[PDB]
Amino acid sequence: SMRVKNLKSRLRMRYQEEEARLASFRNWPFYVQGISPCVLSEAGFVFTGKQDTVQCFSCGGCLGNWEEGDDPWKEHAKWFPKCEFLRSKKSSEEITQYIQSYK
Ligand SMILES: [Zn+2]
Repeated sequence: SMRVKNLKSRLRMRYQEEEARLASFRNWPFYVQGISPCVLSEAGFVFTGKQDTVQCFSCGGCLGNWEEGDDPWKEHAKWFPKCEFLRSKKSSEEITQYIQSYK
């Protein structure tokens, strides 16, 4: 995917939840049906309605020209490393931990 700058659209707290983000993809175009809206939205992205351009609900990063085989989370991390949503996902503070012992 490619970073989009100077995109002349804005997202009309609305997109904090997965369901709202997924719903944005009602008009996701035919030529990108292979990059799942379900993965895109999980990865924080909202469809802007312009081309195949999606925008992160948290960092405002925009990506378009999605290509076969692109991983939305990896594209997110590569392009927008200071995103607070990604950093929250990298946090191990709130997560259930399984501990191995061979003692
Ligand atoms: Zn982001």
